[PDB]
Amino acid sequence: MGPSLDFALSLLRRNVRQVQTDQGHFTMLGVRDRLAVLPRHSQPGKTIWIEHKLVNILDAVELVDEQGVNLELTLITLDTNEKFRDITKFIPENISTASDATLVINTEHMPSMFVPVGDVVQYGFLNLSGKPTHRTMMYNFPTKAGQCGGVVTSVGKVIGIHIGGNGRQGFCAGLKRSYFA
Ligand SMILES: */C(=C/C(=O)OCC)[C@H](C[C@@H]1CCNC1=O)NC(=O)[C@H](Cc1ccccc1)NC(=O)CC(C)C
Repeated sequence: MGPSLDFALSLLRRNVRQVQTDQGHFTMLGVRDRLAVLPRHSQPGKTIWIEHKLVNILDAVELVDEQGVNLELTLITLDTNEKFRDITKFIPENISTASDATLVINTEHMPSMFVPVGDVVQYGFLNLSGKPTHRTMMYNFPTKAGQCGGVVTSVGKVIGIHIGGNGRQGFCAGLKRSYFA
């Protein structure tokens, strides 16, 4: 097996989970220790369903920038014995572009799904169903409902979390390492 396929499969196995909030089905990225990230609009409560069991959420942090604008990410600390394989070193220090990215989705409805979204470019501002949102990137792929939380990936790097689309193109919140420090 090749190194690209090995990386995404290993991510799927060790770090990318099927979850459900009151808002419905999402892919969750497990970053390190008890720390995971979801799209903000998933609105995780005091518990979240994670693959086959209800998990207590110990804390939730909605990320905003300096201007107070939505970044569309929520950091959650889970009450579990597992520590996620630590993938922070695959997350760039700054929000970074990629060629030929792959979007890795893992939901009950869309399990272990690989979507070849193409190149990922800087986008910046996005209007997200009324909510202004900063620090996003774009791929010209017609992403759909159900794929939020999907992990944008390329050459052993974890660069974004899928957050929306307009029927023609798709948008991720960009990842930087310092959100997980
Ligand atoms: C991901 C969440 C989802 O499935 O829930 C809606 C039922 C979704 C992916 C989108 C849908 C169409 N194509 C996609 O890639 N994201 C959203 O639906 C965004 C929902 C949202 C609403 C209010 C606040 C935050 C997020 N909205 C969009 O993708 C629409 C445009 C970016 C404006």
